[PDB]
Amino acid sequence: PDSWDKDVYPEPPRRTPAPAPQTSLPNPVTYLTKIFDLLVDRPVTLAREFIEQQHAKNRYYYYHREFRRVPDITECEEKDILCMFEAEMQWRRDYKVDQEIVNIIQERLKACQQREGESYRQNCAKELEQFTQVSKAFQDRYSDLGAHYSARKCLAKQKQRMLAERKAAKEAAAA
Amino acid sequence: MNPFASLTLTTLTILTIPIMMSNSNIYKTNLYPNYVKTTVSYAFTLSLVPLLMFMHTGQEMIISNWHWMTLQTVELSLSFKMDYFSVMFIPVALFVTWSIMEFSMWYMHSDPFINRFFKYLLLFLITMMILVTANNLFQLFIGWEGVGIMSFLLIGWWHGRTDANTAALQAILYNRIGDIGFVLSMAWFLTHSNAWDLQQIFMLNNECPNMPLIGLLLAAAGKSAQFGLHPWLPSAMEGPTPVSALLHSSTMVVAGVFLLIRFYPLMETNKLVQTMTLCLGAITTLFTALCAITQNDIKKIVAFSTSSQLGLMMVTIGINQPHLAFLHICMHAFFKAMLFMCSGSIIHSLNDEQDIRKMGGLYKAMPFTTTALIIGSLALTGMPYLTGFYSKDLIIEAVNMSYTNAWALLMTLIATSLTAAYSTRIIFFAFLGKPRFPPLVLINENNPLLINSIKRLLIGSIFAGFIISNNIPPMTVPNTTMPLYMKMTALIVTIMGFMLALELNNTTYYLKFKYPSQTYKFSNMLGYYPSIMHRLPTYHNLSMSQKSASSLLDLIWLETILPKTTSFIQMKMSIMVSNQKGLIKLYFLSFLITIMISMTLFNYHE
Amino acid sequence: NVLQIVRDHWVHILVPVGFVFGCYLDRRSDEKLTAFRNKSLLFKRELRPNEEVTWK
Amino acid sequence: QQERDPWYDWDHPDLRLNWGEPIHWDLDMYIRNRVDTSPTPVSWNTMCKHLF
Amino acid sequence: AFSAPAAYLTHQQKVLRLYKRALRHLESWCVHRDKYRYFACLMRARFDEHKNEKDMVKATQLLRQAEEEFWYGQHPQPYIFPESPGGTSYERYECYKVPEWCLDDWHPSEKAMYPDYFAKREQWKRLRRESWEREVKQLQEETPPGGPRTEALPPARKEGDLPPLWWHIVTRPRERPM
Amino acid sequence: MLKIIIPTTMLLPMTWMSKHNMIWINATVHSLLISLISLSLLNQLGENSLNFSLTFFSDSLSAPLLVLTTWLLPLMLMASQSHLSKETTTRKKLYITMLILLQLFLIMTFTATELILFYILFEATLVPTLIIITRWGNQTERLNAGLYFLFYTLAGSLPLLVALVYIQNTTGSLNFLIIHYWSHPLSNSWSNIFMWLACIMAFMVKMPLYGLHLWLPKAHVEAPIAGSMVLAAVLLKLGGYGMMRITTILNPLTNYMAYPFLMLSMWGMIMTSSICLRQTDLKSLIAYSSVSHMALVIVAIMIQTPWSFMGATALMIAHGLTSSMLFCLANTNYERVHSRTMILARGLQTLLPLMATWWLVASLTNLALPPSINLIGELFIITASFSWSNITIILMGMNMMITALYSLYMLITTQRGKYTHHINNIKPSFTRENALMALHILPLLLLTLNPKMILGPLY
Amino acid sequence: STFVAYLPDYRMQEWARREAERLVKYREANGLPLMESNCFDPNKIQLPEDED
Ligand SMILES: CCCCCCCCCCCCCCCCCC(=O)OC[C@H](COP(=O)([O-])OCC(O)COP(=O)([O-])OC[C@@H](COC(=O)CCCCCCCCCCCCCCCCC)OC(=O)CCCCCCCCCCCCCCCCC)OC(=O)CCCCCCCCCCCCCCCCC
Ligand SMILES: CCCCCCCCCCCCCCCCC[C@@H](O)O[C@H](CO[C@H](O)CCCCCCCCCCCCCCC)COP(=O)(O)OCC[N+](C)(C)C
Ligand SMILES: CCCCCCCCCCCCCCCCC[C@@H](O)O[C@H](CO[C@H](O)CCCCCCCCCCCCCCC)COP(=O)(O)OCC[N+](C)(C)C
Ligand SMILES: CCCCCCCC/C=C/CCCCCCCC(=O)OC[C@H](COP(=O)(O)OCCN)OC(=O)CCCCCCC/C=C/CCCCCCCC
Ligand SMILES: CCCCCCCC/C=C\CCCCCCCC(=O)O[C@H](COC(=O)CCCCCCC/C=C/CCCCCCCC)COP(=O)(O)OCCN
Repeated sequence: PDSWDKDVYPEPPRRTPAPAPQTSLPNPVTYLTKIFDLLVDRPVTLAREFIEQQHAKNRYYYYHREFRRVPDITECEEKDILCMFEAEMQWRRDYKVDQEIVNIIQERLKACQQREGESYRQNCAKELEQFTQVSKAFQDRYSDLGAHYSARKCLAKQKQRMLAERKAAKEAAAA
Repeated sequence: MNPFASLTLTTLTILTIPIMMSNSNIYKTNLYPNYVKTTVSYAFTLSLVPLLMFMHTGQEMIISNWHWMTLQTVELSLSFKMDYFSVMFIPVALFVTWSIMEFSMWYMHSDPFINRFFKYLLLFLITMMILVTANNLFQLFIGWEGVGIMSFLLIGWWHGRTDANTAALQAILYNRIGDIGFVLSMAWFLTHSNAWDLQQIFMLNNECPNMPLIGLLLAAAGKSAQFGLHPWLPSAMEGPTPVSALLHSSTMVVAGVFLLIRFYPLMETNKLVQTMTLCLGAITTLFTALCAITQNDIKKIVAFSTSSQLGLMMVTIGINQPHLAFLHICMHAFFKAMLFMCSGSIIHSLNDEQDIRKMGGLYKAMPFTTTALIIGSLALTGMPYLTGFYSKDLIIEAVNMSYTNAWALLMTLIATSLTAAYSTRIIFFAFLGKPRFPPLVLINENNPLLINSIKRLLIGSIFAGFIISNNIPPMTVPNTTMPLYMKMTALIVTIMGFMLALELNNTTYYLKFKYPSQTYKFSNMLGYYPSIMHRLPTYHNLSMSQKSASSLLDLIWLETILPKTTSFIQMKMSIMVSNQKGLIKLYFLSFLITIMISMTLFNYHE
Repeated sequence: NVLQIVRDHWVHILVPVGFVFGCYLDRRSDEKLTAFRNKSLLFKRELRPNEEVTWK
Repeated sequence: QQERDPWYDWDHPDLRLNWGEPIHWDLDMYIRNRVDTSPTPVSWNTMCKHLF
Repeated sequence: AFSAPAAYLTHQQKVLRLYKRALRHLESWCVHRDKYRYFACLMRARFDEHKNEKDMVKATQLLRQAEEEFWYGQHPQPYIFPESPGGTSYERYECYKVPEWCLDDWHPSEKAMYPDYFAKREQWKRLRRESWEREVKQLQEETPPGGPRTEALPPARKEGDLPPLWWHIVTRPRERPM
Repeated sequence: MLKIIIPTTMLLPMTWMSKHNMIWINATVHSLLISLISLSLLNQLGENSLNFSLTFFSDSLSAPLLVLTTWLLPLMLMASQSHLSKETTTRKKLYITMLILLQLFLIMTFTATELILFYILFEATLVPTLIIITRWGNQTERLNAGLYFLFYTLAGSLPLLVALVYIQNTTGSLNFLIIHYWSHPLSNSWSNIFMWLACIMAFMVKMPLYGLHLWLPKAHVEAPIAGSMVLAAVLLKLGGYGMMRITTILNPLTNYMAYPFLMLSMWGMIMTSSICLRQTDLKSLIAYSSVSHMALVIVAIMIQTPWSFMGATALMIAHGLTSSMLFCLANTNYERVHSRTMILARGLQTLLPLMATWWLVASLTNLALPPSINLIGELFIITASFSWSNITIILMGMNMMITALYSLYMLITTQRGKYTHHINNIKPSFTRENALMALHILPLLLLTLNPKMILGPLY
Repeated sequence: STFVAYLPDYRMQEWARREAERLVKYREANGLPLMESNCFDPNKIQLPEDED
């Protein structure tokens, strides 16, 4: 339905064929579907309608909490404990958000594989490359930090990678 | 909403209602087994409908209804896979369980704990359904261990019997040997694919390496009782006959084959693992068929038949024919359950006797049982247009027309001979000839429960092959062009087995006696595998566990090094320090020595 | 009638009173760490027209 | 314990032991739920050759 | 099972036991009744061939050779009666056997049901308590000073005496207790 | 945090002012109430810990341990009151006082912010346990067991004190927050190697590590039932908690300083699982199984991965509950027959069916049947080890097989077969024993529905 | 158990999911990469000037 955003969780237009009977024999699945409808789907719908009627009389709201952007660990001096603490909290929040992003991409990949059936190897290449890109980024950001991780160790890993890349680029410039 | 998901989940849900009522009053009455049987029958007739929906439109679904926990990037959810395999296997298992519980209502009538027996059967059914419908590896492991533990509890039903406890522990040991490989596969998949669910694993493993597939193969060999870990299935016959008919014949022992079928997209991308599976299946089926033809206990013969059929499922997996293997599972369930049911009726009629040497002429004394067993034996041997034809003969045809190991093909053919061989042995020794049982005849098969259940499985064993084969889409490319002699290979092999086994069985009427050959001794004693492997490794392991780990290290050397050395050293030093004679002469001499040292070794150093 | 039962069952108030006293002391301990109240760069806020503190 | 007489009237029938008798050092290894040393119809070191 | 064992088996007892084992294993080999009967009469004839031997040494050597022949030619899977120590139903009903002393721990509401049974059990308990001392005295009387030599027990010899050590033999639970 | 500590202290005058026939009732009721109050600490913030004050804080690691301790106290009281019926009122009050003091020291130990306070309470836990073992133990070997338990602990703990005061002198603080935020790498030097050893060996011997585990069978077998319950359930976890707290400052040295400890833990878990197969005493088997589980926990802590810490926390909680249940189950039979030999009483399922059901469930949880939290922790640790090295799976699978083997061996030996004939004093199970088993087992199964409560901070 | 089951979401998992949804929508609505290999901005990092 409209509860979740259709851009974060997209799906194809859901093309379905029309029934084209070829025999005079009656279809038992259609009769069973009608029986199931009349015996299950209508009482459930009525119960849900009553439940929604009761819910409408009591409407209240809950809000999504917004967090300001505080300075990160790069702009904290060596022994400033308060700035370090706030930067570490922000970094942990960002780590959780990145984990959830990877989770969303993985959900997309799983949905594509189930939906495409026998042609998943061809019709899920875009989801696969999206997951490859996000996985590489997440690995570069957070892998091998180990337990007792921190924003300082992430910064050290990033700086080591930057130094290696800069040395490689400089040595390629002389080639 | 689409009724498919609701019906598939309701079929699984309603099976747990008697488990919830197990604490209610109905569990204390004698109406509980009938209640459980009726619940299972209702579950079967409900599961029939999603099968019709799939047979019409090929509807498949996955339901991630409940989120359990999320570890970082990995999400664990209660998810059910409702593809062709689930929607086809659920009704067959429910049908077989319904028949077997109706049989148990008669077979286990005098058991004082019949309610507990039916509850255990229902728990096993629930765990097998969980195993079959699982979409991720954690849920499948839950079903794995649930059916394993239920098998342990049902094998040792008569817990006052030492051999039952021994067999249950043996089954647990072998299943955990396979579980080692299961856990290895799980760890590899989580570490390299970041998922336990089937969909992610398929997407991220285009070229599957050897480690996860070898782990899965080890798990399947453990669960399906292949040659390395075979002996526990024949020893599982310690349990009551319904347990052997349901768990260790047709439903639980196919779990390894089903696990390998669940991962066939990864299996078809690796040829080494396929070759290993094919070779293991071939050696298993031929070894078990060779062991079967010399056994005198009917349940042992049928259990070895089950093991040989499992080996056949492994070989048809090895030639990259997973759908054919699933079809074989579904087909074999019917007549193998029927064969155990007939054996149990025979056993109950002849005062709990299982040796075929004391089973005389029951062809006339037990007409319905004889007819059912003959039909089941013809289905097992691949008689055309029966249940066993549509799968076994296609399996032989596909094995013949594939780039396959020659030895595996030859061993499959010899096992096909031996199948008819031991079927002829069973029929000849159990139903023909003169009576050999004690004179007081208690033969009576005039009970509606037994007749109705065996009748239902007989109708299944007659028509299910045709109906199911004609009511599914083509998932395998047919072999249309083959040489005529090679088309008839299975039938020639079966007829040769029939003729030669019948000849050797007819020769025992002669008044001539000869000592057994060494090959007969090898076949009858199961190749001496339980004689050596159950005695040498166990003795060595327990002997090292006591002599070395317990006594040599913990009780002797770890004691010697840290605590006993400390105690000895402190005692010696205390004795040295405190044993003074109390004479001031010696003390003041030592005082002079100390003064001389302090003034020289210390007072000169500043 | 209540004198004797009080004298033999008065011990059942010690633990609830200890719990209440512990909560009270926890609030007092919270009262000593208000140096950065409404002072963090992440949660610094403008007071409502009638409120005196952001938390207590 | 599997080699002991099963028709004797043992004090402990399952255990196949008598009260007050000396107990083997490795009884828990030989409880007959476990390692069995009973004689076999075919000689040891002959079954090994055939199996191997 | 019921008889006190002797210090040793005589040559005659060993000979009969070997005869019975050979007959049973031959029946295992000879499935059919007529062929088994034929070969059993042949076995009986071969066994009676040395029936009247007087030299004990040659009889012992014949017994040893016969035992070797039996061991080489025994059936690897001989027929076993279901309730026999090797049968498929050997200890099947052991889990249903509950000792009689458990009935003393029953709740009085449980004993409200089945009143006559418990009255008769009280009668049996009084009988045992009133016979135990006489049983002990008789066992002390009829025993050599150097302790008993065999596991045999004497019967009752007086008017109202019961055989010593009878409670746990008479009060066996059952062979099919449930 | 005072709302938990103060009622625990109030438990002392309340039980010292109670009537001679009301001490058990009052102590059990108020211990259950305190456990209910302590259950409120499971609400964790995620990013950081709950810092109540300068002295105490709560973490996602500390909260399950605190709840386990508070829940274990009433079970200890329920198990104790049967074998202490003949005791005088003063001595029963002293026993309950020992239990309350142990609870207070444990709850303060898991929440201290600073390492010297943690060390002081972690050593203070010794005295009540020693008094319980050496005063209310049943056999004559309790004195030797207490000496082993005391000196094995202290020989490891004193170097930890020296290392802690040296570290505070060099860094200027030992507060865990400052320790974590100002962490600097440990160089490769002999001084740093010995600092690592002094910071590690105390928690090693409290686990216990294989080779330093000889005190555990003695102490756990020779202690009364409550002493064994608290030794297995809670006191073994002090080493693991200390390791998780202390390895923050030990990097990057742990990368190679952990090799001998990993080797010892894996091979010794194999050795202790094998030892359990040949054991004539029922309590020693449970003790050695505890040793194997704690060896697996040691491996998980040593490898330093988030999945490893999550699995270690889950395994600690699950092992505590399961080991306490198994010890209580053994104690019931010991009270029946007054002997610890496993083969003395056989076929107890025929006489005690519900206790046999409790035995079966405890044995199933001991072998980590899915989807119990025992297997959750074990599987997480095994996956982390596989990431560490693919060859660890051989030892993990061998340990799983042997664990299933001795668990079912114990179950079959104690419950199956035929009953011993001459033993005729096996009375029906009391309501107290069945209730104790149920109160052990039900939280275990309920934790399966919400596994994230015991997975720890790395979740 | 009821109290623990109905514990408020202080762990910020629903909040994290909503934040991730917002970030993903914003990033693929503009063609930006879903995640950067750099956790911190290279412009506020001052590496050592010379590497040789
Ligand atoms: C054109 C193509 C078409 C081909 C058509 C056919 C082709 C030729 C077929 C001929 C092949 C086998 C024929 C029958 C065999 C037995 C007949 C017989 O003579 O009986 C007497 C005797 C049976 O013993 P007994 O003393 O009479 O029994 C005592 C009482 O009677 C006990 O009585 P009881 O009451 O206990 O019960 C009796 C029971 C028990 O009877 C037994 O004891 C027999 C058990 C073993 C024999 C069963 C044969 C299966 C052999 C499979 C081996 C595969 C390779 C394994 C390699 C092992 C390596 C060590 O008998 C039965 O009920 C049924 C038994 C078997 C019947 C069905 C057999 C047919 C299947 C095999 C042929 C396949 C046909 C189609 C071909 C498919 C592919 C082209 O047999 C023997 O003494 C020898 C048997 C020969 C087995 C050889 C195994 C092959 C591999 C050997 C090793 C090779 C390597 C060299 C050594 C290593 C060097 C390093
Ligand atoms: C029963 C269980 C008890 C508990 C078990 C505790 C285990 C403690 C073992 C500690 C693990 C290793 C300790 C130190 C790591 C390396 C040790 C050494 O062998 O490595 C070499 C060291 O070289 C030499 O081997 C020096 C050590 C030789 C003297 C030590 C004696 C070892 C004999 C074994 C005695 C048993 C000890 C335990 C008693 C119970 C490395 O060469 P190098 O790179 O140059 O030196 C690195 C150090 N630097 C950086 C400061 C220079
Ligand atoms: C004997 C007779 C037996 C037969 C009778 C059996 C009857 C049926 C039995 C089967 C019942 C199956 C129940 C299946 C679960 C249904 C309810 C479940 O979904 O709720 C769970 C709730 O589980 C609890 O949250 C976790 C259990 C907490 C356990 C605490 C125990 C109390 C402490 C005791 C001491 C512990 C000591 C050790 C602690 C470390 C999961 O919650 P969640 O899906 O998320 O909630 C979604 C909606 N919310 C979030 C808004 C609530
Ligand atoms: C990969 C890791 C595991 C590999 C295997 C390592 C060896 C395992 C050693 C296990 C030792 C456990 C001993 C403790 C058990 C207690 C004693 C015991 O079980 O008794 C033996 C008991 C009784 O014997 P019965 O003959 O059935 O008695 C019936 C009439 N009385 O039977 C048993 O359970 C013994 C089981 C021993 C299994 C050991 C052999 C297993 C070898 C497997 C190798 C093949 C691998 C499979 C290859 C698959 C292809 C990929
Ligand atoms: C019950 C069994 C448990 C046994 C556990 C015992 C092992 C404890 C670990 C070693 C204990 C001593 C550690 C000392 C405290 C560390 C403080 C520290 O780091 O200071 C070092 C000092 O390092 C030392 O002096 C260590 C020397 C060792 C003294 C005692 C040796 C006894 C045996 C040691 C090996 C055994 C330890 C492990 C064995 C475990 C149990 C078998 C460097 O300081 P500086 O002098 O300032 O150097 C830098 C500026 N130049």
